[PDB]
Amino acid sequence: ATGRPEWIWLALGTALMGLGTLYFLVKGMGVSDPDAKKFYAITTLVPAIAFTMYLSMLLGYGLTMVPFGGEQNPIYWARYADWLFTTPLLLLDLALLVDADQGTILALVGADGIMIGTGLVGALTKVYSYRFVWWAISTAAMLYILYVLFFGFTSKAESMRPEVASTFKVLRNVTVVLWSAYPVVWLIGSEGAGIVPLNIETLLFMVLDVSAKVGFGLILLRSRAIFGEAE
Ligand SMILES: CCCCCCCC/C=C/CCCCCCCC(=O)OC[C@H](O)CO
Ligand SMILES: CCCCCCCC/C=C\CCCCCCCC(=O)OC[C@H](O)CO
Ligand SMILES: CCCCCCCC/C=C\CCCCCCCC(=O)OC[C@H](O)CO
Ligand SMILES: CCCCCCCC/C=C\CCCCCCCC(=O)OC[C@H](O)CO
Ligand SMILES: *C/C=C(C)/C=C/C=C(C)/C=C/C1=C(C)CCCC1(C)C
Repeated sequence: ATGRPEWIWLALGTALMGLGTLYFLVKGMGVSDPDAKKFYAITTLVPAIAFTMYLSMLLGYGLTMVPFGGEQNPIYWARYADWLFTTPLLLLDLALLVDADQGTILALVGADGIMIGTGLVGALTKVYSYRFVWWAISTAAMLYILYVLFFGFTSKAESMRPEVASTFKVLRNVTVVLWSAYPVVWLIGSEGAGIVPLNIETLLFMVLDVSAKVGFGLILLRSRAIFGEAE
């Protein structure tokens, strides 16, 4: 399984996701506040899922070959199985922080499923030019999510506890910057135009994934915003 040069970044990603999961798991022991328990559960599950899918890519299970451009291209399909479940969970963390209404949560999770689903279809599409049609639709769904996080959540966070408002603003900014890089890496990497080779593309996704999941979680789980206001 070491014949693929990208294996070193899959192994590092597996290890870092695993260590993140164990740290959040141990840190969440003894927490009794029901509000904080919700945030620990959502946030510990995110790196646990990513751990299993990085492991499946490392061992070669989460990889398939897709013919396009007259070549058999290696496509790591396990990323989308990871993102299908972990990106909604991350948006739930943000939505619960600001006490978002139920209709807005459904809009966000539904647009997020369309984003990952069409990205998977584009990844597996065999007609080269059609791959970028799905990329554009997926990116439109992303822009909807980013809009809601700015012109819907930021307006309500400012009317809540100051620790909640400040923590949301930081996590919102982290999320908007990190998530926007994903469509760019896909477009210039092996799934799209093929300008960057697969080993470098895999390194880039690994840095983004660990930052968006473990880095995100470290900021959230250290704030007092996840506990209820109590004496
Ligand atoms: C938190 C502290 C850790 C900070 C870590 C942040 C670093 C992120 C790195 C990124 C991209 C690296 C890209 C390396 C590109 C090498 C490609 C290359 O030069 O190949 C030459 C080619 O053969 C002829 O052009
Ligand atoms: C080397 C280590 C590899 C990485 C570890 C293997 C991960 C796969 C195993 C297990 C699922 C464990 C539980 C995952 C669910 C955690 C949810 C949680 O902790 O919630 C706390 C909440 O407060 C309670 O009500
Ligand atoms: C709050 C919601 C919590 C949700 C928790 C769910 C976490 C599931 C994790 C992992 C395994 C993913 C396995 C995906 C199975 C794919 C198998 C498959 O279809 O392979 C086809 C063929 O055999 C080969 O190409
Ligand atoms: C819209 C309301 C919310 C506002 C939130 C602000 C965040 C905006 C950021 C990004 C979108 C992603 C852009 C990806 C498009 C890159 C395509 C490109 O320019 O590639 C050119 C060429 O192919 C290569 O040299
Ligand atoms: C845990 C990993 C995270 C937060 C992954 C985020 C992934 C995305 C925001 C993916 C976006 C994509 C597009 C908008 C278009 C091209 C295909 C995708 C799926 C990479």
